[PDB]
Amino acid sequence: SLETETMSQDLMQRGKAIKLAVFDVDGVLTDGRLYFMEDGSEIKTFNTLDGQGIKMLIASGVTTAIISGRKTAIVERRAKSLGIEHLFQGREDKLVVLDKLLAELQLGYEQVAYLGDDLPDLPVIRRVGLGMAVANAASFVREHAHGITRAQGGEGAAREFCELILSAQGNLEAAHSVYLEGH
Amino acid sequence: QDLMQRGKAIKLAVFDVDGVLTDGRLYFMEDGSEIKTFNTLDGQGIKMLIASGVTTAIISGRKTAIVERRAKSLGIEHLFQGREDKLVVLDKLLAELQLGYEQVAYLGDDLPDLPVIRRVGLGMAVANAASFVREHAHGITRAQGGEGAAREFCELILSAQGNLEAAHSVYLE
Amino acid sequence: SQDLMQRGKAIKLAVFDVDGVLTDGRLYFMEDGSEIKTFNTLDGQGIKMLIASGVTTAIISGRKTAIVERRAKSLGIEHLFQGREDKLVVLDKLLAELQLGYEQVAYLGDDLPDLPVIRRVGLGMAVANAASFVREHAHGITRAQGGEGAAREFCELILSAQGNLEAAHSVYLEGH
Amino acid sequence: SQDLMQRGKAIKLAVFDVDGVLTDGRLYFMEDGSEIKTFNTLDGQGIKMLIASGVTTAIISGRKTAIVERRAKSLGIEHLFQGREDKLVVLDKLLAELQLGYEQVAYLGDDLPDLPVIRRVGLGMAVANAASFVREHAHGITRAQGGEGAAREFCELILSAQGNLEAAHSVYLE
Ligand SMILES: [Cl-]
Ligand SMILES: [Cl-]
Ligand SMILES: [Cl-]
Ligand SMILES: [Cl-]
Repeated sequence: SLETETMSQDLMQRGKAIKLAVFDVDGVLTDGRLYFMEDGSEIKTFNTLDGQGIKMLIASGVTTAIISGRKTAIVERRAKSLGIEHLFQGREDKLVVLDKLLAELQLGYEQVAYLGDDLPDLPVIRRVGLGMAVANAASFVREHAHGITRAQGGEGAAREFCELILSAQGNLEAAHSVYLEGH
Repeated sequence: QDLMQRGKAIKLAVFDVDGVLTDGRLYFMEDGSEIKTFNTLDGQGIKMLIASGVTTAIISGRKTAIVERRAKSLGIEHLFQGREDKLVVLDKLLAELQLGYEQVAYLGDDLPDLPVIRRVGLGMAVANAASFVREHAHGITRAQGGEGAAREFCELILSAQGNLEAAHSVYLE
Repeated sequence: SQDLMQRGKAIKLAVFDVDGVLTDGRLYFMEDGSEIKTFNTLDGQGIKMLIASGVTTAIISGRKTAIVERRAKSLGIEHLFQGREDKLVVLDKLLAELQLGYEQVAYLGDDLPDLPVIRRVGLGMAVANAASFVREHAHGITRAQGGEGAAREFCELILSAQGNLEAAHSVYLEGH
Repeated sequence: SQDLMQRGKAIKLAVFDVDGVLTDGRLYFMEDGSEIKTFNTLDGQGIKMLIASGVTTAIISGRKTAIVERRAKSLGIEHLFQGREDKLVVLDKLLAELQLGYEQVAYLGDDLPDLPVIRRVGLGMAVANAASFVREHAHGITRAQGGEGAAREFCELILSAQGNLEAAHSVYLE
């Protein structure tokens, strides 16, 4: 993309050490809309481009996680399908959850990328190696992030984030060559 | 700045539902049951406004259990549905809270919101409100309804009252 | 513009297609085959105001669903025809019954099946994202897209043409 | 473009991906796992007119749902292949059966699994919001986004290339 080709020196550098990529759900994997039916059940919407991006990222050896303040079986099903290894729902204390996971995984903050959209993501965004916000994240989150995606949440922002990491790590060309003969 | 001045005095913030907390779309299934959409940025904003001590209400000409549940999840204190005459509802609530019109902010989107918008301290329209409503409002949000308009309104009041910094500090330690 | 205002004066019947005009043109299907449809609140208010001014309303759609019957009833739309591809035939029958001529009809459409009606009526308009061929042959095009207040815009155009919008707005300047 | 008009002349089979082409790329899931999908009215009309002009149609999707089976039947799409991410393998088998060649195929895609087909066929096109790498390597890109009339635009490009759009429009001006 033009985003991976014009990726800043800073984001390219920050992408090098990444071993773990973490996503919030609402506003990142979705457009931030919450659909409710009369019985109180929810409908959730995700984006076709993001699944492909996450799959390519995982294939490159980067493990993935979701930390969400909300909880629904829709997300559990979505994550399992994609191959996301670590899912934490119903947690607004995102930093507490992250710390426990990094201790288990033996990783430092610099080895973590995170893509968020609102205030509860901020304590994590400020501390990780690659802390990014989607294009329509709360402006206060955008101002304190290392980078912002061109795409909006739920419209390929996760895909863009995945490709930034792949590109930073020298792995995007190989991922593309699976699909383009003589690339 | 007129809007910031209007915001200082606010003690009650009032929202319409369809077109303000939602994008104005009404979803119906074949048996007539409804689906409605809200926005996560809005929820965070309303929670922060409420935590600052500004109380909140909804007044809507429609009625659905969907809205009752959403209001409770957000901690919206006062909910009135199925009400055509919004000024009548507001007047009664104001007597209960011992407030006047100047201490009320309202975020609306169509004609039945206008009798209220014109009379309160901070009467605002969403970006895609009916043009006649926008014409008569004190201000118009950049955001469309259901797309963070309510978040923007909440932050306007928080900021007018010197409370946005403290809301934000919770996340910056 | 001044031509649309002129064409609006004579209107006694306003007719809508459903999908792409009162909706954004998305068709929602569930696994079990049933549908979901989305309408817009600004449009509802518009249609109610147009009806109150004395202009009757109708829907002619090629699709058929009980969702549309319910919506039409909620809004006070008097004449409803679904599952009808031959829109000009439907309209001609209705016009003979209401004793109205083409010049007294306004129609808001979005695709080719609407074109024969759009070309014959007094105020034949297309929504902003109607098929371009339809937009090219309509008397006018709404600024709003289908399902996003295009019907409201169309209703306000007719109310305005007849000098009735001012009064409809006036109610909402007063208190109770 | 005159290049696209040229490529469109020989088309006898037009093939679509589903998600992101016939839809805006949103995947709706209810708590019980059942899905909802949205199609576009303008697209349905376009596909019906294409089929009427003599061009057969097909869908090849890496996902799989009865929703797509019903939508395909409603539009008269003859050849439907779901749950297939090896798209050239599917297409090769279909062409052998129909006795058609790559030069007679148009394909409208949105993401990487579509790219091998897009590169092989006579008219490989991407939707406006296709993955940028796919857009860069297609013959052409629709002005319209997926699920917002891109399929209609693609249908009309073929109809026009084959001198058939006027005649389709006529039914509506008599
Ligand atoms: Cl996916
Ligand atoms: Cl929320
Ligand atoms: Cl309505
Ligand atoms: Cl259709």
